[PDB]
Amino acid sequence: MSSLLNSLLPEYFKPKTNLNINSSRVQYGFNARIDMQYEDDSGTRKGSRPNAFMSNTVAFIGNYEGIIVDDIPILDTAYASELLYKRNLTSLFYNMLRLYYIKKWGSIKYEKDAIFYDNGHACLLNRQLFPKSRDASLESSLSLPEAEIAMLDGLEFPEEDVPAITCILGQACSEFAPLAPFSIAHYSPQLTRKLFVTDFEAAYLMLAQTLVSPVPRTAEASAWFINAGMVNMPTLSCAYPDMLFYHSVAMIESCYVELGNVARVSDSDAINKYTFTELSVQGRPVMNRGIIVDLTLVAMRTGREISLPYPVSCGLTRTDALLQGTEIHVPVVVKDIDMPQYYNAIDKDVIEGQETVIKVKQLPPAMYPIYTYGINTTEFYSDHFEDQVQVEMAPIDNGKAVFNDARKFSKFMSIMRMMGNDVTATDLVTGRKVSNWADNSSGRFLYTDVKYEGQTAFLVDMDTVKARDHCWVSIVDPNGTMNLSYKMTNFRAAMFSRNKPLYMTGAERLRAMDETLRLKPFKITEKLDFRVAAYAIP
Amino acid sequence: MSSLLNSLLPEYFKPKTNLNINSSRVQYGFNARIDMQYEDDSGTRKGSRPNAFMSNTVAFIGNYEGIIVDDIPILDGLRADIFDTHGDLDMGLVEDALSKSTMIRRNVPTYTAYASELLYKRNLTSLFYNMLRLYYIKKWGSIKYEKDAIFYDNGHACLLNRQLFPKSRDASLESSLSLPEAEIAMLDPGLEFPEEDVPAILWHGRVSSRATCILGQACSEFAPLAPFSIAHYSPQLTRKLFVNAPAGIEPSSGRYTHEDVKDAITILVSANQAYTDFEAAYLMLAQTLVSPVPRTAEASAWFINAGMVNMPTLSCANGYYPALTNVNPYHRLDTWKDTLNHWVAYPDMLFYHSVAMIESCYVELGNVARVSDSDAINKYTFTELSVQGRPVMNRGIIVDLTLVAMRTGREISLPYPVSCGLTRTDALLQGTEIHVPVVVKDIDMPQYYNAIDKDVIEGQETVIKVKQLPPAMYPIYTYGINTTEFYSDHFEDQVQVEMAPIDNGKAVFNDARKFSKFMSIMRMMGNDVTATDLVTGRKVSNWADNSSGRFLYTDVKYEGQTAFLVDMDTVKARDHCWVSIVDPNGTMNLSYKMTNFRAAMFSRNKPLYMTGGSVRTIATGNYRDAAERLRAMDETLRLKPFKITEKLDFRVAAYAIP
Repeated sequence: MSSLLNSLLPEYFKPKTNLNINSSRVQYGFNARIDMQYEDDSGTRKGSRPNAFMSNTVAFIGNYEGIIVDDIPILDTAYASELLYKRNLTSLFYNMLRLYYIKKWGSIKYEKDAIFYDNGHACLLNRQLFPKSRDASLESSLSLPEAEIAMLDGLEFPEEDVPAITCILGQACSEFAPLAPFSIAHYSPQLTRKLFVTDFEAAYLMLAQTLVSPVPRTAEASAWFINAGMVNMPTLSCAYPDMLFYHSVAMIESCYVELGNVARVSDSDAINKYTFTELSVQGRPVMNRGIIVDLTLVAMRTGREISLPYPVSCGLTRTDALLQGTEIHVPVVVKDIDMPQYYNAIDKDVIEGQETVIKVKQLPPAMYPIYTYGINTTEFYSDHFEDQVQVEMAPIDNGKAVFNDARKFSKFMSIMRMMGNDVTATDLVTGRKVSNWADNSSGRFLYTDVKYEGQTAFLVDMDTVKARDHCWVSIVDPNGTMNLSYKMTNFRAAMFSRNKPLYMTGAERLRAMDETLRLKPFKITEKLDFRVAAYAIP
Repeated sequence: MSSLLNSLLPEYFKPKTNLNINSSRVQYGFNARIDMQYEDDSGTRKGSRPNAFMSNTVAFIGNYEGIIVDDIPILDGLRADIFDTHGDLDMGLVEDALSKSTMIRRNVPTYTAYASELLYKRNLTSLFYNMLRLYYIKKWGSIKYEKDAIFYDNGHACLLNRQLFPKSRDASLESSLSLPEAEIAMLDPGLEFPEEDVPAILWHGRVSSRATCILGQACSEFAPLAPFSIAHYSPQLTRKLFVNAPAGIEPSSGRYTHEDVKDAITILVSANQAYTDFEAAYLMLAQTLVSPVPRTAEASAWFINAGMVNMPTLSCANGYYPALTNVNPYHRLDTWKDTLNHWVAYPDMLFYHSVAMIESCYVELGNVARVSDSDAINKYTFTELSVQGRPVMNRGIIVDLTLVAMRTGREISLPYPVSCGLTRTDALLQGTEIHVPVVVKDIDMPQYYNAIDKDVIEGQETVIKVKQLPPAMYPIYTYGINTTEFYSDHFEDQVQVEMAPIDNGKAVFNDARKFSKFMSIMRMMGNDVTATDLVTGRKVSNWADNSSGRFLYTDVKYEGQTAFLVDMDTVKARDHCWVSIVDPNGTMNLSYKMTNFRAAMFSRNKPLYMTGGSVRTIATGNYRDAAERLRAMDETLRLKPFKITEKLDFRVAAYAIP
């Protein structure tokens, strides 16, 4: 559905036809201009950040598995009556589209002993997260066999379990058995053995989910991509190409941003992680799985009613790591000796080179809003164009300021980050050090960087406030009530690949509203807690 | 359907009966008067071509291959009593009808049991199709096909008949086929149980000595030597054919003329009551009679791989049940005999109906190939939304009739949703590169064409890579009835190229639309312009055709960014009856006007004239008013007298009327 996914892109950005991708990693963002204005009891200070780059990172690596399931027929004598109620060519077009992009971008290298995430304290290699893998190019990954394409001559009885519609059709129907973990070369079962000689729209949306996978914002956000997500491919029965990259990035961003909020919803409300899809959908699908889950999250993001002609339930299901009451064991590598102080590690004493495991209870946000920046602003992300943040500074006793409240602590470290001051605080309950400079790519502070669900009080170190990036606005000693008023203008999209700039080249409405799928949006209603999110009907 | 194919012909076109075709190539078109004008700051330069010939070359060659498929039964012909209110064979009235007939009493119970299967075997389209091809093979039998002949030539690239059609020996159309005869046995009325998988037909009186030879050859394999359009490959329809004729079948004569095939068809349709079957066969042949010679060298991608013809299996069970066919048949539409009556009167009119259909299709497939897949009505799903019936499979005539509906902009209605004939949209739906062979003439070829080699000596066999399919025909019969801005087939048109004196003749066209109109109108004025793309570095020439004399944007042979540098001091006068651009300064304004239209046809570089009587628009009413009249003049020989009258001379006699 082109017109749907085309709407998600920002109004200022209009991409060109061709895009020569020559790597397994692409940064995308914008170069904005920030005009900050500071006021406190000491006096006033005015500055301006001339060029600030806010970006996510997306890759072509994601462990997926295919299952053949029975879905609804797309309707767009004895034998005909049995066959017409199972007609679906979506699975055939899906494989034909994957073969197109394997040949086009068939020079992408996957190295086994490469980095996946790297902050400075911890590190994840591609040996971990993807065992049973070797070093191979994308063209060298698959060695597809060929199914028998026979000619249908007068034959009176249709042979059962064979559809009726050379090298491309032969390989499209065959089994996919990859060596390197690639997004568009994932394991798929055999469609058919023989093949005698709106369905495309389903396959187009189904590939937009799979094509690219997010590189995690922090080390804790690797918990999403441990367990292999299942791709529901329908059973095969019948009786501007490069623009897909931008539509795919737009879709997976919208899903992984909104799951950041759904994860924080308490399991004692009307709309919760279990019963959010069922309340949203207003059709009759086979099961609330695949695309229905993803398009529900896009509706919640944009805040508009999305509509498909047929209630199709085919594609990747992401909400698997979310729907289980168990802490997830992310395997990590120790780079600095002081790692156990920051991350919730099993072994409290470690050495540089040791392979340990960290515990993740609540799933943090995997991506920050970039394309969907300021279309609807929540208090959690605080992705405003114009905003006036007001916070009251705690009394500095010796060289330490106690922040008992949770909301005030979030606003304080959010200001000091925009000014460009690397502040480090100690959580009193756990006894672990939090830092506002957690993510370098996106220049903002989320409350999930604390890495402790529940209630606590923070002891901020005001003496050891380092000066990483200093504009004229930037001050070290706050006094009384802190007011910061910033304005964002002059947005321009920029893409980076392999640490260099990647440039773009080239009569009556018979309603019939009974069978059609409709997805209703939910609006976030902020409340006093700030740690908990809550949904309501608009 | 004679009616819908008749409306496609232009208003000025007044056709006659006979057309004496004596070659395998015809240039149909029209003569128009073009009043061109070139306005500039210096002054205006007027021109006028009184006879401007816009033509589309059409040949009698084209690779096709027949396959026998299963299609719906056509129920028009059977008596109206056995049918129910809804319109399906109510079995129970069939048993009643067979009982009250002149049938053998011991056969009634065994024949009634078989009726459930055999009565739904009614499709004679395959037989009529082959018998129509035999008519035209014997009529236009003297046309020749040479092996080492020029299929296409534009000066730069040449394409021979050896390249497209291998396994091809040079021979005349008459000497191409050597048809073996199938057995025509006589049906014994006292047969115990009907033999299914063997069709039995009806006949009026005695099967003549020549009718045996025609039916024998019609139900046989076509194995041609030369690749002719009306003598393409067809499988064996049947091995044996029963004929329920009480008067015995005479043995095969061996020889027959084209007039004897018309005699065979008229008896077969009348006896079997199969007029809707003939209408299907008429539309099938209309597609696959003539194929278009490609407009450009790179427009040969349509005719590389052989397009499959869908011939429905020969199945008829009228011979076993003579009682069920009578003088009161069941028919859906009242105008169900119009297609046969038109063919019997004017056989040669099919040539004009054929070119009208292929010109309508290949024009629309031109501007269908230039739409992105990400759209509602696109390459794959343009047939499904248009069709409002229940055909078995969207192929054959359904795909060709829906393209005609888009061209004319009207609603086409058929009585039965039959899916038989040629399927054209084959190379389009594949959506891959096609490798057309070419023999080079000049040495500077691969700058213009997207060739595989960059340096090629003259007389070398190379390959051109065609990605997007260019239009194979230009609209001529459908000129300015449903106009689009791509073809730009207007009566009046103008273009404004804006230049300043500071620029020394050099103009850059940022817009793609007005670049197309400038290059096209300059060719009417007889000027050889050669533009060069600034981004890529390729070259395009407006002189890329010798038939229509227009420039379509698909002649660039590349989709990219638009920056065409045209140097206006290298413009060369090529043709006669031309306006001169000696040295332009300031803003240029080109314009033309087409005023009158006269139908013209060419063959062997000579005028081909239409002869015979004046063709009329035959209606159902025009014959049945003479049936209403009946010639009701009582057939009584009333002789009236003449009174002799005497005058001055008296030697000579003079008779008066009263």
